[PDB]
Amino acid sequence: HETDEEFDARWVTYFNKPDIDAWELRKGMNTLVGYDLVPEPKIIDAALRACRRLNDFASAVRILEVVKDKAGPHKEIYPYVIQELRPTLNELGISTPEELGLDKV
Amino acid sequence: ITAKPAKTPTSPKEQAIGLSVTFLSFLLPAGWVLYHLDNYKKS
Amino acid sequence: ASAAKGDHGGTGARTWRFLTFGLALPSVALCTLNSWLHSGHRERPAFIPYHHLRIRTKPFSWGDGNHTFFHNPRVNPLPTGYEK
Amino acid sequence: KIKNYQTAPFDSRFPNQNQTRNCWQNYLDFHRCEKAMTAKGGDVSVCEWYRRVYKSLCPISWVSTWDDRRAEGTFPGKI
Amino acid sequence: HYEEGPGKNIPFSVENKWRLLAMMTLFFGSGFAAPFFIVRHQLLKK
Amino acid sequence: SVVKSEDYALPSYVDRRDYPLPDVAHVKNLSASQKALKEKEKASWSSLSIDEKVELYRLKFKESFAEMNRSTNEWKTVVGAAMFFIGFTALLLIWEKHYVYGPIPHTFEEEWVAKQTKRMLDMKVAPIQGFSAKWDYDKNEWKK
Amino acid sequence: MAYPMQLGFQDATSPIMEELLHFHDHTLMIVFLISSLVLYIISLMLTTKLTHTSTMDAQEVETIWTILPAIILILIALPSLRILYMMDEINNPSLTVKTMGHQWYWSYEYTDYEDLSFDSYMIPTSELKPGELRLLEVDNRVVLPMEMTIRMLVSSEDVLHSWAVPSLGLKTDAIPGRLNQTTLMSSRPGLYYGQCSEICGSNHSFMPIVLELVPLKYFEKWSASML
Amino acid sequence: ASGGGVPTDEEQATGLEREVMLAARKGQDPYNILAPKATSGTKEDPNLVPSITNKRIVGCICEEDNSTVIWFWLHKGEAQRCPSCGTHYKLVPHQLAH
Amino acid sequence: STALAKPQMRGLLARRLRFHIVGAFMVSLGFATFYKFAVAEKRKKAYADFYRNYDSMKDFEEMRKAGIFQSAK
Amino acid sequence: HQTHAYHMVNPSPWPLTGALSALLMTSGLTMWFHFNSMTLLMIGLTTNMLTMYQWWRDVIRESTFQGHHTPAVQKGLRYGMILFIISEVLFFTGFFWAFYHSSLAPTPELGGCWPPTGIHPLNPLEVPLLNTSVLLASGVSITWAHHSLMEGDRKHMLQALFITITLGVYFTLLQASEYYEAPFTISDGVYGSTFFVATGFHGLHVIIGSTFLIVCFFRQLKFHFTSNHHFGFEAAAWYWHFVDVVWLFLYVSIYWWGS
Amino acid sequence: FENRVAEKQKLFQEDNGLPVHLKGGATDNILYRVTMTLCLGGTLYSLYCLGWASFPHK
Amino acid sequence: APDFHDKYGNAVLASGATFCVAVWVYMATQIGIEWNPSPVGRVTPKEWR
Amino acid sequence: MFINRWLFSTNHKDIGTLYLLFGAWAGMVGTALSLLIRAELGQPGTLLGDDQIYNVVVTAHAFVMIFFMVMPIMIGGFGNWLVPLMIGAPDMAFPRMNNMSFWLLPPSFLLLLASSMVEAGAGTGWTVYPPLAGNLAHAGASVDLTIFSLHLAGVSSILGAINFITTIINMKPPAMSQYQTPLFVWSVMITAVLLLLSLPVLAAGITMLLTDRNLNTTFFDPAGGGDPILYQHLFWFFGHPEVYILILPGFGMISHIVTYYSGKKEPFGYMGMVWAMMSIGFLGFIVWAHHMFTVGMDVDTRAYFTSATMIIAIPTGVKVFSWLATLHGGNIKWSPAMMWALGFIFLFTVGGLTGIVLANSSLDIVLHDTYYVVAHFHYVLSMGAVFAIMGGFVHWFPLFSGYTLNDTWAKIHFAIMFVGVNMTFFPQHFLGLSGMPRRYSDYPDAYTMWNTISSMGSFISLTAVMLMVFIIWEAFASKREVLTVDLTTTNLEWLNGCPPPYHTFEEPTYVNLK
Ligand SMILES: CCCCCCCCCCCCCCCCCC(=O)OCC(COC(=O)CCCCCCCCCCCCCCCCC)OC(=O)CCCCCCCCCCCCCCCCC
Ligand code: HEA
Ligand code: HEA
Ligand SMILES: CCCCC/C=C/C/C=C\C/C=C\C/C=C\CCCC(=O)O[C@H](COC(=O)CCCCCCCCCCCCCCCCC)COP(=O)(O)OCCN
Ligand SMILES: CCCCCCCCCCO[C@@H]1O[C@H](CO)[C@@H](O[C@H]2O[C@H](CO)[C@@H](O)[C@H](O)[C@H]2O)[C@H](O)[C@H]1O
Repeated sequence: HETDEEFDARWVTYFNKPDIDAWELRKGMNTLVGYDLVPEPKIIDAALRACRRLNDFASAVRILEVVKDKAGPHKEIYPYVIQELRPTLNELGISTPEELGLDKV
Repeated sequence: ITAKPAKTPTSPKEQAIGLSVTFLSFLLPAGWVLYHLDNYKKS
Repeated sequence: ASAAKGDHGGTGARTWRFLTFGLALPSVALCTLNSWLHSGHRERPAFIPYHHLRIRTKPFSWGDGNHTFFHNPRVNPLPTGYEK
Repeated sequence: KIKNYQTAPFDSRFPNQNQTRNCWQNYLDFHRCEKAMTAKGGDVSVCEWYRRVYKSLCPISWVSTWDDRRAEGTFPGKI
Repeated sequence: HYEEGPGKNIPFSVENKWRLLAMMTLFFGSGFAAPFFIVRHQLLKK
Repeated sequence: SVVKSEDYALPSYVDRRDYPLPDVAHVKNLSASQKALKEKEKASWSSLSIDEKVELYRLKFKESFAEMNRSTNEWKTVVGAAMFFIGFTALLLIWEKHYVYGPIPHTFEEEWVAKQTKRMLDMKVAPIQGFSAKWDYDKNEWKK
Repeated sequence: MAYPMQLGFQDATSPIMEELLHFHDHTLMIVFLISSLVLYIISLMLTTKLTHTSTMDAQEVETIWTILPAIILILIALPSLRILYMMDEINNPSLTVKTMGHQWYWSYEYTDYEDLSFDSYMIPTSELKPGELRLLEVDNRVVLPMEMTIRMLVSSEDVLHSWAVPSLGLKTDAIPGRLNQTTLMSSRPGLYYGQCSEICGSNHSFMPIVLELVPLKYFEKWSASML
Repeated sequence: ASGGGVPTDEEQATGLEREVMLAARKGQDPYNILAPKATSGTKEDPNLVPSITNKRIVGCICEEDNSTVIWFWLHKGEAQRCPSCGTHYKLVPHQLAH
Repeated sequence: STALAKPQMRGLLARRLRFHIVGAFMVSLGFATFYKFAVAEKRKKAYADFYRNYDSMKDFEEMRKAGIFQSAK
Repeated sequence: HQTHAYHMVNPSPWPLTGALSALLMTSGLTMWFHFNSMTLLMIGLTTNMLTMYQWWRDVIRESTFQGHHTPAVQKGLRYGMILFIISEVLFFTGFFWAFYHSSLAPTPELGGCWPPTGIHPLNPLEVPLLNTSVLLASGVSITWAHHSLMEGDRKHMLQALFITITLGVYFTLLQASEYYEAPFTISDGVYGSTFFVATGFHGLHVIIGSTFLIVCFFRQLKFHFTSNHHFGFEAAAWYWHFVDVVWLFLYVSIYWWGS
Repeated sequence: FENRVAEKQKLFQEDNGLPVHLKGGATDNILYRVTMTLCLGGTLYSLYCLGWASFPHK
Repeated sequence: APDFHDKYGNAVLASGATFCVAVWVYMATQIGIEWNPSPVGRVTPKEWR
Repeated sequence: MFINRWLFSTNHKDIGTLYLLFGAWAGMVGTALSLLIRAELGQPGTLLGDDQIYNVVVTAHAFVMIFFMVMPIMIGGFGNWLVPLMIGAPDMAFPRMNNMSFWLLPPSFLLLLASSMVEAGAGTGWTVYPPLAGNLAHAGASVDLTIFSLHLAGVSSILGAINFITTIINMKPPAMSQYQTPLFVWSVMITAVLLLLSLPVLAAGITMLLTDRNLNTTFFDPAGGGDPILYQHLFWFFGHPEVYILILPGFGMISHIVTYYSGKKEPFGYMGMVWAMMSIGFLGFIVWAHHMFTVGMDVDTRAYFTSATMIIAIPTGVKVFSWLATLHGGNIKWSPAMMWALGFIFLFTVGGLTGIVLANSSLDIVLHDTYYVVAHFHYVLSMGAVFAIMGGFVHWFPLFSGYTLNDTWAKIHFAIMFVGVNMTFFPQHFLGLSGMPRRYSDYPDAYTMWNTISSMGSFISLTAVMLMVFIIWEAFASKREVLTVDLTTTNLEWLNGCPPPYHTFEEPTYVNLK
């Protein structure tokens, strides 16, 4: 197929479409989590800003949960991804699932 | 799958009766025959 | 083979009738001659009570139990031989 | 005259597990040979080998049934 | 035309769970008991 | 809220970790304050309080990932019940042995088995590994 | 015979039974390995939260999991077929013995020299002598010379039976109207048991086979005394 | 050699068999015997899905030779998209009883 | 206060798979080696040892004296 | 209202009466074989004929009278008939297998030869050859029938189909007479067993095929067939060519090679 | 013979709600009753025969 | 809210285990079942002839 | 209303339900017969009588489990319910002949009950070999009743097979090729082709046995020149394809169940799955004399049957690995259905591998007609076929009924049945290597230990069977109605709701060609 960088750039481009609609947002995340990877921060970043243009706070939070879930028992991945997303979280006022209490069973 | 709550719930007591009646329906006739096997053989 | 005749331009009713009356029925009439000619009775062979023939492991479900279904007295002996 | 018989030897015409035809063939051969000797006024003792072989191989009930059928005229093999 | 829907596409009633229990018991129970009665019939013959 | 059987052909809500953004919102109908909250969501999310953020999440979805993935104690009930019915099975076998099975053959009596065992050894049953191989014919005893 | 709590084959009494034991060990090793591999892979596939649910490419892996099994089958077939052809080679028996199955007992015929034949019936349980085996003993044993190649011929005079002796690796069906052959060679003296191995009616369970293997000179005297 | 007396389908076919034969002469397919051809599938050019009611099941073979078919109810209203490839479908309800 | 390093984020499933399948293969050779020593070689050596000095006549004489035979007293 | 071309059949009693008639025939043959009574068997034969008659009458109603046989229905019936015929070919296969097994290795009871000692086979150049020319002829006349039908010629269709049926009947009578005249019977060992069972199942299929042709004859008399839609007639022609082909195999195997 | 298929098509297509097996009229009902009576009666008879055959008639 | 397994789980598991072990122990040892274990290392061979 | 619907049915769903009720009732008879077998064997000495009665029970056990339980449930029951829904068809090609296939079974079952009631039963083995099954050694009506029972079950499945093949070839959406139908549909079509070709051969052979018994023919009687071995060839020419018929619809359900509970949209390697089932069906017609390795067949014949039989491991191993590869990466849902399917993968593999051991004619000389064969086939049948049926039943019960099972009870039922079947059958490997024969009412004393443990296992399986009845009762008693089902986009049979209307796909699916 293609390099890692080309895979990521294609996904970044997908979510960065200015008039991305709600259906494309869902289709893109539901497809993306079928792969054997945790998405790069720059992909999640483009998907969070797409949530912002669609005025959908709750799906921004759900996308953070699914990053954490795709990492399985590799517990170092989620905290690294949140770290890299902080300036975007701060800029858009996205609270994480932990700051919301939504990580409690 | 999701489903509605039971339309006619079957409580623990009711399940105990259904389970008991079910097991008896298998055990008692066969038990009756096998218990009487010796009256059959020598008859 | 191709058999040895000819037609083939189109395979229609006329051709197949031509073959029914021009080939098939005449063959039947020939075999019929040939047979109604080699017919009339051939002599019955001496009876020998071979144990692999005239098998009876269970009486048949009709007549006296001992006669095959299309028993022909002239040519089918019973296990004890030909009938009176 | 070439004796010391232990049992029927391996016979390459009947190499497999089913040996029914081996028994039958030697039974036939013996009785054909004995008939040819008793015809042409001669010695049945040249037939003895076949008798030894079929006696070794053949179940007693088969021999005995074949002997009764030859006496009755119902033996179906050609002798 | 026929009843459609849960509890209606079957040849037995499930309107009452206790009548259902009795019917299921007769139905499975008769199948289960039969070989024991046939063995019994055979022993009692000879 | 309330899901109806006659909705089967419509896109429906599901909590699955491999399908994180389901086809419809958990809650479709909104009260007066829920409508004001959806308007407020159109402005900067930093102005939303934590409570408001939670309430937007709970409009869109039913359970969080942590909720839907939680472990349960069901295994205890399943393993315990299975052992209970396996234990009930032994009751059947005790009844069968008492009422159905008669005395076993006299060849299992202790003196018979002792004699049979000797004879098995005198005939060298399985002398290579299986049986007589474990008997010591020089010291007249089972090999240690 | 079998002994209590036995797991595997009766100890081999003939060189052929010995080959079968080694070939079974080779096969069972392959059996245990494949089913351990399967159980292990199963548990591997089911013990992770990592997922990959998109379409997976099949052609690369289908090669391995088609060529590996073919090679393993070949590694079974080679020793299996070597032994097949062994049990079939020419050998020159010194003795032929016939056995006829009946309902429900075996008869035996040793008619190389004399007319020797007798019936062989299970000893009823109520008449076993102390130390004798329930269902296995017969009144008249099949006495045979040890260390010699014997041709056995098997048939039936009524329904099907099957003449078997697990210790020697033997089982030949007994079919009326047919004469089936097998060869028997015991490396040791002693008593070797088998049981009828085709369902043949009311006493199928109760028509065993007991061979008694002894030196040739004892065999000849026994033969003579049975006439 | 030849004469007539054998009715034709035109003269004697009846019921559904006649309807399908009469529709076929008009180039029409009310009984769904033919596979419809795809349009380009975009939102401006959706596959048009006829129906006699207000929903119908669609199966989408997303790429040629897929063995997996994707199935979903298509409802009356705005075009819907295949949940696997996104191709657009739109229901065009009603009629049939001529 | 220090950033976390970037971890491996791709092919985690394929990587776990590759590790355990190689594990399973090494275990399999370990079991084949064990089995040839504890079952198969042990069997061949039992038969070889039993027969190397086996005296069948003497075996018979013990059986015959123990009274087991119908044809030999 | 449906918008596919397939036939939803009205609920029907004939599957149940057909199943019961199968019970009555089999428990009837048992009665006959072991308790000396024909009563159940005759009731089972009767309900079987009644079931077949109504079931197939109803198929005629649904197709000729009600128009349910669209091309897709008709195509399914083609597959069904082909599959059915395949199953009948395998049934005959097991009798041919019995015949070759017994004749290729004839056992000592028979004399070790084939035909067995004391068996005197029919001469395959006499009535068996006549039979062969009869059934080959009726494969020509039925093909003439089919082309007449397709060409819309009512009178030559009826004439060719009548000729085909008369030849089936002649075959059947020749064979009944040959059964009567044969010096060996079903009880004459594996020769009579393979001969009568294989030719007898064959003769039964000739009677079944002739009956089916006679049904097509009367439906054609009643104008049921169009020059393009006539599956009943095709199915009967296929079955008929099946019966002819089985005969060629019997003739070559049992009457000629096995003589 | 003249072609009377059209009359039959009108009969069997009449919208009277009858299943095809009874749509011919009164004779269909009679033949049905005869068939089902022989099948049910003959099945009861076979059970009686099974009961009789199940015991030795010594 | 605790479900059935939270409230009853531990008890079903403890009681099921105890009952199963007790009744199988009783069945295996106290009612006269003949298991016919190996005589190896257990039976003293006795003269039979 | 009632009679019209349930006795005069022409509906694929209702007929599917009739078959499921019939096979559930057969299952109770089968289970009782298996418990009588194991009560006799659970202690040394004679419980019931001599071998006649014991083998009447063994014979009936096998005929009930095969012909009345497994085939009606998998092909009649699941095949009728699911095959038309899975291809968007409105019914079967021949919906009225479909109903006759069903109604032929109660009378077939009645003839089999009759044969055990009259005289002394048919104690012949389910293979019904002559001369034991002939009119001298089994005089009177029992064996003829048994033959007629098989003739009816034969006709039923032959008409069934014609119906399924036609429906699956002819009634798909015009855009759907055969390579777009689900695997379960494939498995039923392939099974149907095997029924179509194999049953007529069995019908010919048992007809010859009927005539040997009643018309003085002598096909299998050496006195008339016949050969008992001929019957064995005819029988096993059917009997080997029959064992693939019993497992193929099971392989199709396993593929759907594994795919579904792994959260996948498709089985791994679809075309390899199709190829494997066709290859198994083909190879299944050229291996039958592996059932005859002791009858005295030539050596090269035994070498060919050994090698050709082994080759079946190849396509079969493709399937097993593809099931594992379907699990791989799944979001695994541990439903009771998934547990039955995972047990199936492992226990079927074990039984297939002991089948490969028996395929070696040299070792089979010693294993043939012993309990090693019994162990082999109960792993593939009472673990394989049965676990597939139980998995398919728990999976599709909510579609057929509109009601859910209690999943905790269904998991308890699985755990019981798993322990019981393994405890029953695992020790029979030891009884077979050590020489215990088949078809024995009693055994020499050394075999006591394994027989006792095996009988205790069977009682554990009885408890699971009884629990299953109660679990079905509980579901219908509580009435929890289904609301939503996942993955409908790749499981079309669920898309009409639960249960689906009587008439589904009256308007066919729309599928374009592109
Ligand atoms: C219920 C009664 C058990 C009795 C135990 C024996 C007593 C030993 C005495 C004391 C031992 C004393 C030493 C004497 C050695 C004599 C050697 C011999 O003569 O040699 C021949 C023997 C040698 O065999 C054995 O060595 C015992 C086999 C044990 C295999 C492991 C599975 C055990 C599982 C757990 C219990 C079974 C129930 C579930 C089994 C599930 C089905 C496999 O005979 C066999 O062939 C039986 C094998 C049948 C073939 C099926 C194989 C496929 C199995 C599945 C693999 C599971 C993989 C993972 C491992 C599986 C983990 C779960
Ligand atoms: C499908 C086939 C099948 C099944 C499932 C079984 C199940 C069992 N069988 Fe077997 N058996 C055979 C087929 C089968 N059997 C065959 C062919 C023979 C050889 C016959 C011969 O020699 O001639 C045989 C022989 C045989 C013997 C050898 C007898 C001998 O040689 O002397 C034994 C001995 O223990 C045995 C025991 C059992 C036991 C304890 C079970 C138990 O595991 C059974 C437990 C119960 C179930 C598995 C039923 C569960 C399900 C239902 C009723 C379905 C419910 C359906 C719905 C809810 C829709 N059987
Ligand atoms: C569902 C039923 C079923 C199935 C599917 C099978 C499948 C197989 N069976 Fe069996 N069998 C029976 C039911 C079945 N059997 C019955 C009822 C009997 C007795 C009949 C009677 O006498 O009453 C019997 C008897 C029987 C015999 C005769 C033994 C005798 O009587 O002496 C033999 C011999 O070759 C045999 C072999 C096989 C083989 C090779 C397979 C193969 O299809 C199995 C292939 C599967 C696998 C091998 C496992 C999966 C594969 C892998 C994980 C790949 C890697 C594997 C390898 C490299 C080997 N079976
Ligand atoms: C003229 C050609 C047409 C053939 C039809 C003949 C009429 C008689 C009855 C119908 C038979 C059709 C089915 C084939 C069955 C077997 C034997 C029939 C062939 C036949 O008719 O053979 C006759 C013997 O018939 C006998 O026993 C007759 C025995 C009559 C009882 C019929 C047997 C019934 C049992 C059949 C069970 C059928 C099982 C089918 C299952 C189908 C598969 C699902 C030959 O007569 P013969 O005096 O011995 O020799 C001639 C000497 N001069
Ligand atoms: C293989 C499947 C079967 C497995 C075992 C089944 C367990 C049997 C359950 C109990 O069955 C009952 O047992 C009674 C005794 O416990 C019998 O009473 C009998 O014995 C009594 C007491 O000893 C008398 O009171 C009664 O009249 C008498 O019929 C009774 O008839 C029978 O139904």
